[PDB]
Amino acid sequence: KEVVVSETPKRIKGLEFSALSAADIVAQSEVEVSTRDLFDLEKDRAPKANGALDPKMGVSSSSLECATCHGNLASCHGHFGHLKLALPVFHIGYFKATIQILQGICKNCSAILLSETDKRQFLHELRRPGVDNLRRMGILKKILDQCKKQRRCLHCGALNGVVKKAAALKIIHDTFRWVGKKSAPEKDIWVGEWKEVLAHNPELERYVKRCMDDLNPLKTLNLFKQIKSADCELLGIDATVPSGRPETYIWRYLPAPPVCIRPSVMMQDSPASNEDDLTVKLTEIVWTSSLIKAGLDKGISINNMMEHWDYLQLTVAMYINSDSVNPKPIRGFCQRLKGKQGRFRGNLSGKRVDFSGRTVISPDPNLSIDEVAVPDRVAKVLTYPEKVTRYNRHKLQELIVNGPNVHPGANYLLKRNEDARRNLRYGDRMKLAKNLQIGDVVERHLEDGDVVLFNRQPSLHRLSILSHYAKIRPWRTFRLNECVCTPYNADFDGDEMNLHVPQTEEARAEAINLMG
Amino acid sequence: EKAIPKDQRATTPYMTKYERARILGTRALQISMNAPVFVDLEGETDPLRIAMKELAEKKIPLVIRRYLPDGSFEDWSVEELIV
Amino acid sequence: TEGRSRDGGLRLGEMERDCVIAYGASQLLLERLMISSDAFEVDVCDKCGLMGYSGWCTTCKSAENIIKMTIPYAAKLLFQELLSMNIAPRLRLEDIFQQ
Amino acid sequence: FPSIPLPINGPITNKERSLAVKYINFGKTVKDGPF
Amino acid sequence: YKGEVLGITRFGLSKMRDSVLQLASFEKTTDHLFDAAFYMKKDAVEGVSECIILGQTMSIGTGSFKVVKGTNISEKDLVPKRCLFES
Amino acid sequence: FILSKIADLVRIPPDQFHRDTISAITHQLNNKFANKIIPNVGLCITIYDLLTVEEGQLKPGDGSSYINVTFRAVVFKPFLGEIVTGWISKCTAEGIKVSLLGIFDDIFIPQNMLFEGCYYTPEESAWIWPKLYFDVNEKIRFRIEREVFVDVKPKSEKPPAYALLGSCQTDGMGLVSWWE
Amino acid sequence: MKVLEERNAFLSDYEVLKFLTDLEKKHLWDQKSLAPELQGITRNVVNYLSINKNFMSDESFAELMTKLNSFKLFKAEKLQIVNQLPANMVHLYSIVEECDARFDEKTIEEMLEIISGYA
Amino acid sequence: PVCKNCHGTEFERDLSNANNDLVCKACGVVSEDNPIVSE
Amino acid sequence: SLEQRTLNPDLFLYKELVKAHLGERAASVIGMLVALGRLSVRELVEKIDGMDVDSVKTTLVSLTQLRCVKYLQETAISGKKTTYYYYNEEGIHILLYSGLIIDEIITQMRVNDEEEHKQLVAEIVQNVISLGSLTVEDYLSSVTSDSMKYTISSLFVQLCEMGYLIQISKLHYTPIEDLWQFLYEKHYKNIPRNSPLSDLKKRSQAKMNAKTDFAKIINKPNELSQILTVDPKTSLRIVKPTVSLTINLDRFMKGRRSKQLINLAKTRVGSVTAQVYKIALRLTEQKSPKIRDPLTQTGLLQDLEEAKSFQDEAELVEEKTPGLTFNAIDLARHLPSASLINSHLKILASSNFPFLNETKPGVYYVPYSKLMPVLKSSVYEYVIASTLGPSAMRLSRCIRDNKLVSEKIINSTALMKEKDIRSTLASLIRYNSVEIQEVPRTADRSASRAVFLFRCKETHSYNFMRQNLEWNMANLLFKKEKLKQENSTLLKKANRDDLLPSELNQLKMVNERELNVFARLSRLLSLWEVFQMA
Ligand SMILES: [Zn+2]
Repeated sequence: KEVVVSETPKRIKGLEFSALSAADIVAQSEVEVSTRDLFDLEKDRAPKANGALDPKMGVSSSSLECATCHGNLASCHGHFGHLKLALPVFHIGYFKATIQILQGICKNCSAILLSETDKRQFLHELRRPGVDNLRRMGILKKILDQCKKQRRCLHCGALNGVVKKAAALKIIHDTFRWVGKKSAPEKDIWVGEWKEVLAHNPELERYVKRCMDDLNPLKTLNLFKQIKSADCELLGIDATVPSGRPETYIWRYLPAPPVCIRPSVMMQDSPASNEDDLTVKLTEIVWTSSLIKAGLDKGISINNMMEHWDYLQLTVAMYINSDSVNPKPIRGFCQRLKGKQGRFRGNLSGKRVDFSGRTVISPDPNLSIDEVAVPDRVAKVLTYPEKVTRYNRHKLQELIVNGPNVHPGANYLLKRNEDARRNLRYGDRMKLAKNLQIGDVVERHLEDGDVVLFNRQPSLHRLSILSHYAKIRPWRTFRLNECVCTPYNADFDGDEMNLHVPQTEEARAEAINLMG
Repeated sequence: EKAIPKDQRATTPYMTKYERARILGTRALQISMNAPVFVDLEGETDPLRIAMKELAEKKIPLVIRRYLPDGSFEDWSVEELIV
Repeated sequence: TEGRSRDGGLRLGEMERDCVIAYGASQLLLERLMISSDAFEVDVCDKCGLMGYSGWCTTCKSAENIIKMTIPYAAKLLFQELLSMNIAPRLRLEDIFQQ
Repeated sequence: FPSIPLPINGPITNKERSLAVKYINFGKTVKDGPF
Repeated sequence: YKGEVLGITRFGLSKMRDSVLQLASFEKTTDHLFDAAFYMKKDAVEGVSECIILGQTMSIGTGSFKVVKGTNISEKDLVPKRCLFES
Repeated sequence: FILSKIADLVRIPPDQFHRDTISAITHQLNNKFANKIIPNVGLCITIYDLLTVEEGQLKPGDGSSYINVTFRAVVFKPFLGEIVTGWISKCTAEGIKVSLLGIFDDIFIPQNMLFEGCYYTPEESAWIWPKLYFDVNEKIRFRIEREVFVDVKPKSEKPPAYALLGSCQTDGMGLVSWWE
Repeated sequence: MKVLEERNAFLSDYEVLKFLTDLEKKHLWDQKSLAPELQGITRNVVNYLSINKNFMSDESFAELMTKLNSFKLFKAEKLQIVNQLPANMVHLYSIVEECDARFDEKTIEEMLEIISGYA
Repeated sequence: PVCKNCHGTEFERDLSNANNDLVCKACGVVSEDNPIVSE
Repeated sequence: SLEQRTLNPDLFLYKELVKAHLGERAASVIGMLVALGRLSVRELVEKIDGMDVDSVKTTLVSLTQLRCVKYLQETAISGKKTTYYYYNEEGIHILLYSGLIIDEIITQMRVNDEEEHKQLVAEIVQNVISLGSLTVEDYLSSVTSDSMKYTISSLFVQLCEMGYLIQISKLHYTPIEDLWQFLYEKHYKNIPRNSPLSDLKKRSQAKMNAKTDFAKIINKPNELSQILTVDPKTSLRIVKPTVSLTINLDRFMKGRRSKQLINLAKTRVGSVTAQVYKIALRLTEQKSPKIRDPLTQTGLLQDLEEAKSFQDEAELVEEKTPGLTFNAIDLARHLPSASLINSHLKILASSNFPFLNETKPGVYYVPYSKLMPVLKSSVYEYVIASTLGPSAMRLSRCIRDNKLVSEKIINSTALMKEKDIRSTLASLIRYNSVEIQEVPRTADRSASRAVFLFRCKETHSYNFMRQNLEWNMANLLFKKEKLKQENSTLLKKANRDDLLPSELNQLKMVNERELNVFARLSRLLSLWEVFQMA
């Protein structure tokens, strides 16, 4: 029940981007992957204990059941998992964008290297309503160069130099800028740190002359965590979202994607599956992070876990983007979104279509321009949907008794009470031919008079793809009238064309009135 | 920002090429959804063919809303335009 | 699936996609690229806009502000693959009607 | 699930018991005052 | 039309029109991704290569206007049926 | 018996083009709103009239015509003290299942406002009386004090939609044949 | 679906049966065909509200309490006493409050005369 | 394994026109469409 | 509880305080300024959602009265009067400390005993700032008009002239930097054609004269020559009745400073001298160097020569202060014995902390600038040994004197086994007490062919410990108000009476559990206020 529902059709007004927080990661995640082993040695066919292709994270087979949402393979939309790290690492994508908001900050008191009224001038160039992405990234370049010309901070007065990479994949803060004023209140303590370690281990006059303060990914977030929200707008981010903190731009938790995007390809070369590149990279991520969690609990060498945490730094910087290998090179996320027809060109820009064909052509003068000839052995395969009306009820009754063996017939049928479809080969046809409730749809074969797209595969210009009428002829190739061969520049020497058919009642009218 | 009556009616009075590719697109599927026709059909199938026939006598019960780029309406019935 | 021995299904490439809009037709363009090819129906939540499974949001478990639409599946998995690293494609919604 | 507590966790003494009464009537004065 | 001559390069498209979906389809893909969420950007979808990805109606061509049904009725029979409110 | 000016957006399939404008949108709003509850308003029954109608639009995909329209319907909201002589067909041992026969029977109203000698007896009676007894299929008089409109859906009987608060506090309450 | 006003007006119980009778009229011969969900629910509402009257012209019901407007502002209860136990003043005591000490005139028997005029 | 209308226990796959749909024998209703192979 | 544990700075504290004891409507706006810095009214309403323009002006005047913001005006050449609004930090510390001033009136005003204004003198602190501002006529026209209020009005000049009752002005309702800009070009009202040469001296003559003006205008609050009016009739003295005055933190934070500084005595000596040294400090906080020291907030602090001068004057004022340099003579009669003075303060000279060491022979003073930085070192290392093993306390002391320590010399200096130190040491990289510094033996800073050094880093070790507790304030305050969300029906029923016999059971457990909240809040707050000597 006795309850009403009222929903409207809705549109997307435009995307907006964000980096989700370190609390948003466990929000949509529902399983946790603490263990390492993919296959349990119980030796069931899908042996997955905790940290693997989990049957309530998702499903990577047509024989299993997604325990979370429901369904075998088509009903699962995928569900996220999450990891937990012992100590943070960098984000390799934000690795460039984490030093730009680091040059502007103080290295001792965590403040922006500007005066009071000067930064009050800069955001006035933000608060006017006319700001595009050109000038906003333009003036962020200009305010960053102002902060690099300011040696000593305003709160505690500690001098700062420059910070840059150390070329592994870590950054170094080139601190002390002496010209002729070596009388710094820090150098004497720096000499005091120098002097005490000259007696013990004397082999240090050479290597301590260069060694300098690093910023490991454990110090950096605890350098970011105490900065104020009153000046995050001076460095690109805005507040008022929970994810507006700069703390969330390095990895502390990482999510696990669903298994639908990384499916277990069963190549059938063995009774075992060739497991893909993502899972066999994610497996040692939790393995290395487990021995650092357990090793520091037990007590291991800090000279040992330093490279392990650097091994964990480099490994997550390859799971995402495998360009940083510096050596068969493993695939990744960024390793497929770019490139020729990896993504965005063969999956989003140019997809693959249904209801097509690709045969050779042969000329025919004796039919008119706007009519192409279609052979019948492809014409009783490529179908076109057709809603029943009181106008066309008489013809479709005679059409449905033909069946899918003679040319002017149908292949499939869908009653409006029926849910999926019904096939015409199996079951009695004449007993089904009598009812045909007028509100349903059937799929006749292609016939003379319908609307067909047709083009050459190397396309020169917009006049290489046109529409035509069809005509059914009993041979085994595509016959067109000869005078239209000059747009297609065909040569009848073994070149093959492809035809398309629209499958609405609206776009069928679209193709004639513009592309006829 | 609202509908402009016949006083400031300042666009072409002509059914452009992109119009009759859309009305005939959106008339014909109503015929496939059991709408009543207005013109004297023959023994006749293919609801696109009956759609372009009905356009000859301008018996389409529709009206086109042309938007100006400033967010303004403009109305045109399908019989008001010529071709 | 690409390949005649793997039953075919031809690639309407990027160069043909430029030649459609030069006609200015905008209705078979969606029909040949998501209707007959890649139609997939996704429930998305209105506030904190991103998708959830059969009837949920799983980041504010309310099951209330959910709108049914249909998107390309090749765009849906992008909203998982780009969501795998720390970039959140927040969607924002309007209705079509009442201009 | 979080271990390692702060070491200030004990029964209230009368030295601060009356001091804590001065808080509960403080916020009741403000909320039942003007605002 | 924006004050200067500029090419059709990666540097050339970075100043024509900054819409991260249209720039994702060019040569450099992911370098326009990370800085987009870093700056908390907000772009409306009306580009041709954008509605293709989102699977929505293109705003140009035969998708400029919208189709309106005539409701062929006036207020001569739109009166209420109100009577005997309270007496 | 009160009016509620609301707005709504509605479609009609194109096979109702032969039926006129007003009667077609009336039918499509009937089976959308008949015997339906509204969140935090009440239960609308039948569309009273049509206040104003707006020009119809069309989705490019569907092909039907879409119309937003404003109207008020009939919805019964008696009073916060209104006498109602309903009937009953059910009795339970913690309150009384006073439920209106014919229209809606989702009403359980307790007894918390009477004398102190009220309990349950398993002998066809409500309790023992210190006085003609009452049974089903007769006019039993009761009034209304509050209601609770909750519409939660915790996906994972007591329909929580339309629940009312009742009383039998004064004399003559329990049967209308005790008076007149 | 937007709510503009909740309590826009007040309609008498006469039009609850009067407009329904027109809706019973254009409903293909209801109640007599022994030899939609609106077909089912309107059965149960046409034989519920008029029963207390049963077991008429609108001009009588429009002029019941027009002469009995002996109030100051508290007059919203004029609509509700139209079928609430006719010809009884011991039931009107529990309907309206503070009238045991305000109405001690012939009005409390004139309320008995208006309520007994139609029953 | 069980059809929705006739509850058929045997399923036949049509390879004639390479639709590769799976149909019950008795009444002819399709059980699955658009097969999902493992490449 | 992970949604609060991660993505919340001390903004989680400040939004909670206005949610704690105030209306809900101002919680969004006071977060909006500090999340943005500065915004005026004409851009305030667009950022927020749910409040109109004059609805803000209805709401903004509420927290303006309780001194929660500090306003400012700026005009443009072409533009009108624009009211840029800033944020107040110390005005909400009154709301934070609000119970501890009540037990500061009692413990500092000790002349009285068995007085019948005990309930009244606690009410005036609840009156002077909870109503916002306060003037003399506000309490004189109460339900008692005369009613022996001459014993009450003349009692207030005892409570005013002891301090922390400074009349407010534009100085308190504005922050400290935006007034420095107006007086800076007030000392730059000099035409450039008087003596133009050696142009680097031109801001020098601007800054040395504005420095004397800033020292003058900070005394304008403390200028007690005009906060008092001599009465020729019926009264000895009274403050001026047309004075609108509030209470501040300056005597309280210095009062809590010595209240904290007395706690090291009971550790470093027994109970005898801990009673002695209480008297030695109570005469000094009436005029001491300021604990926040507002002269170093924002200015020319970035260059070293001026950064030297911010303490080249402060110690000379501290050493030559007449207001605290006591003769070590008159304190013996304050105990309720001249040999016992120079004997019980002989161990004050010999103790390992720099208090009561440098002075003229015979006369003493309490050194300040070199004292509280070791108090910050005293309690912080003691909290390191609190929540984990005292083996970390051995490690914590080991680094400051063995500078830039390695793991080879750590076994010559400290003496434990190599199974329990690395478990303890790694428990202190996580908590930011030590700083790693790697030195390579090969090219490109290779990890394996490298060794490592440590460092104390006395800055980031204390910044972490400050905000680790600042979140721990409102984490308990968030559990306060969710206890008010529960049981919300009967609490308004218990507030409409001014009685079910089983309902009263569920009213006591919710009252004693919230009683432990304010008890433990005072504990961690004393641990937090040690780090405010910055
Ligand atoms: Zn959402």
